Amino acid sequence: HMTIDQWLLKNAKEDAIAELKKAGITSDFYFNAINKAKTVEEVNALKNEILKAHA
Amino acid sequence: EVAHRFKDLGEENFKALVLIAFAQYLQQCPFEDHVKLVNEVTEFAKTCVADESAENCDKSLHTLFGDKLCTVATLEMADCCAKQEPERNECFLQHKDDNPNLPRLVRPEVDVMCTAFHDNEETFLKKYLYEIARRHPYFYAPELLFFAKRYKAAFTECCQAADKAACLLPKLDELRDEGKASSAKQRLKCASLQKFGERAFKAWAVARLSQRFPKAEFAEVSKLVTDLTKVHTECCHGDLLECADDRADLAKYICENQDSISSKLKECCEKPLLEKSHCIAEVENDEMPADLPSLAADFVESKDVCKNYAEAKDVFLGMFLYEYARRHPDYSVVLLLRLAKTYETTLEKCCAAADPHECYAKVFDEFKPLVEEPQNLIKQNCELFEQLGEYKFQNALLVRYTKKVPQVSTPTLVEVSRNLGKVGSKCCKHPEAKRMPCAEDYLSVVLNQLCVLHEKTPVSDRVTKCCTESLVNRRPCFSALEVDETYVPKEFNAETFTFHADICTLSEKERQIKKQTALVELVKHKPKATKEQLKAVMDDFAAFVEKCCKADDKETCFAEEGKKLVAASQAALG
Ligand SMILES: COc1ccc2cc([C@H](C)C(=O)O)ccc2c1
Ligand SMILES: CCCCCCCCCC(=O)O
Ligand SMILES: CCCCCCCCCC(=O)O
Ligand SMILES: CCCCCCCCCC(=O)O
Ligand SMILES: CCCCCCCCCC(=O)O
Ligand SMILES: CCCCCCCCCC(=O)O
Ligand SMILES: CCCCCCCCCC(=O)O
Repeated sequence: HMTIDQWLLKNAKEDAIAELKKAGITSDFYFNAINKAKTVEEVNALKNEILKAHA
Repeated sequence: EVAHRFKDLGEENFKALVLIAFAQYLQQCPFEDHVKLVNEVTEFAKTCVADESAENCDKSLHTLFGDKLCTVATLEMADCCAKQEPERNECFLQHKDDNPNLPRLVRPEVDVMCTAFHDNEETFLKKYLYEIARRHPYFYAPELLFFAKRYKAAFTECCQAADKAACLLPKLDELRDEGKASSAKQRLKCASLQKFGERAFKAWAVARLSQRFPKAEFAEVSKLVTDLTKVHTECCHGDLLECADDRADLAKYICENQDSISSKLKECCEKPLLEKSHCIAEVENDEMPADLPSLAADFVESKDVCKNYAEAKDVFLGMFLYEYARRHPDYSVVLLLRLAKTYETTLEKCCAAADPHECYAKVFDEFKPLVEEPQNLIKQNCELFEQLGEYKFQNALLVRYTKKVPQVSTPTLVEVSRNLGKVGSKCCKHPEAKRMPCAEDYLSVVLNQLCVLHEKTPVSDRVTKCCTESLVNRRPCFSALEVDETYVPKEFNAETFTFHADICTLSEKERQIKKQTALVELVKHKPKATKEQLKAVMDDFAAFVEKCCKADDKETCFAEEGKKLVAASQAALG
């Protein structure tokens, strides 16, 4: 049974990966990287970073 | 809120801090105005602390500061204080002086310094704190405080020794140098951040944090990069509070996540808030995980290389920098940067070619030359340094750079060469693992110091051509300079090769400087001399300052044997 912390982190990752998919990122390479994040903040900083670079 | 800071800081620290603060905004007020001003801010605390319900106690430190910071006769920074706090403080800050117009502060004699320090510590230390504070208005206040605590230690120590001088001077010198360079490095980042925006800055931090936290995942490092870019961006505005709050938060965040980030952060994370971001910024690199694969899979051999890079270029590049950097704490950041630049160019040059893979298959080969360049450069110089001492090494450099750019002013050649040499002793101690990164650190500032000195006094085509290059190519450019074969000898001037007993009494450091000054002048008057020839002279010259200075009759020794030495050197050269 997940901690609230573990639940939030898992969510943020799915969230962020969908949100990247909807912007046009297709590569496991980025989703993997999102997946190795340990913190929700890490999840969103890197999502943000991937979006800025997609332009 | 101000009670928060006082119990947290502990009178001494709070007071030291506030003094510094005023000194950096009010650069021109005398020490005694600030002392009581600190007092009229303290001793409101420790009571405003006891009574939390008191008046103005809850207002922002900016408010409490800026309202204090509007009490006193003298004044176009006047337009300020009309505004009603933030929506105001962009005011004071916008007028601060790059470098202010006040007495180039000369150091007292040892005897004196130690005297004033034993007769009273508080005043002599705070005095000097205010003083340094005002000439360095962008100098993060806590870092300055840490130096002040290092100053007390050095004074406490050397003022009770046989050698008061041989002890303290070297420490003041080493402190001064760290300070100045700490400051120069702040400016450097800030300026660079303006000239090249966030992107170059981020690339830098990515490289740096990856070396330092090799176990952290990309997302951890990237996160730290974002937060750090923020911190420097705010700290580059110039406001302690905005800067400090961001630093303290970033530090808190690293510590909460230390187990993931680095096994080297136990001590730092259990330090008081004041010191924690400081202790972090200088933690040793962690050990990299044990079985890192080659970077070939993901960055060369993979089929998806171009799909991936196109989808988010800067991040792909960041991940490459990340993977390279954490595997190479031996490299300098600028080297890693050169490597990523190359990689980048290559992906650009062929993810649009008929066979992408065909081009980039060989890309790591392109890194050997680049790694090899500084590597070799360190070997020969540290080798050369190892043959000769710090002193003679400095002289080798004096000769090398005077031959390269004689147009430069002797004082500058002496300072840079002396510093370049100092750099050698600080860095060659370390093994071939730690050397390049240590060189970069010390070298960039020494180099910029030269550049700044050169900016406000152009003299050489090739030097400014080097100073306005990318930070990545700055040192390579400097290293590409050739001996100036075109340069015509300076004319003799006797006064410059004549010495007096006075040198026997100078600081050893000050003595060396005098000899080194003459050496540069020598090269400038005989640019063709062989350094086989220079040896002979340098050797006659040392024997000259040995014969005199140990001789009963010194004025005459230096004088008519100065003749002996000159004619002996005028002959044998030209
Ligand atoms: C952080 O400690 C410092 C920083 C800068 C300094 C500058 C100087 C003087 C003005 C100098 O020689 O230029 C002295 C001591 C200093 C200590
Ligand atoms: C915070 C105490 C500072 C002590 C000042 C040291 C004097 C050295 C002056 C100089 O480096 O040219
Ligand atoms: C406003 C109180 C003085 C600034 C706060 C003390 C410095 C710690 C912040 C940091 O980690 O860099
Ligand atoms: C000192 C080299 C660059 C900083 C690396 C360490 C990160 C410290 C973050 C901070 O507290 O500001
Ligand atoms: C100086 C050329 C190196 C390019 C590296 C790109 C830096 C951005 C990394 C990131 O956004 O996380
Ligand atoms: C006087 C010693 C010169 C050695 C060169 C130092 C290399 C710095 C790292 C770099 O720019 O890539
Ligand atoms: C006028 C002084 C020139 C600065 C020396 C440049 C340092 C780079 C090391 C080297 O290649 O020698």
